[PDB]
Amino acid sequence: LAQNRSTITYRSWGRSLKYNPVVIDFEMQPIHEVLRHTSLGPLEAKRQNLR
Amino acid sequence: GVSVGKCRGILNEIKDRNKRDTMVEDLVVLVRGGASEHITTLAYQELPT
Repeated sequence: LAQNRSTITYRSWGRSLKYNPVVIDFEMQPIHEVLRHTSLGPLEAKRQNLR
Repeated sequence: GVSVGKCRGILNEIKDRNKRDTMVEDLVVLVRGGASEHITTLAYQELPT
């Protein structure tokens, strides 16, 4: 479908997207921001060190 | 006898022509709503009908 230029391939393209959906875009946050939101509680020292 | 003839000629001509023209056309679609193969066929970027 990349080399293809007609709308006939659009049906199979949508079907492939149904079977195997790719990741188009996504928001992100630093890896040290998730350690604060853990069940382990306070991790300020390790969080600052990793930052 | 004395006789002397003087003749002088000069010619100049320049012609110039220039033409430029451009035409740009664009078309954008926006569809929201539909997950089945119907919207997949409708999502064809290639005729707004």
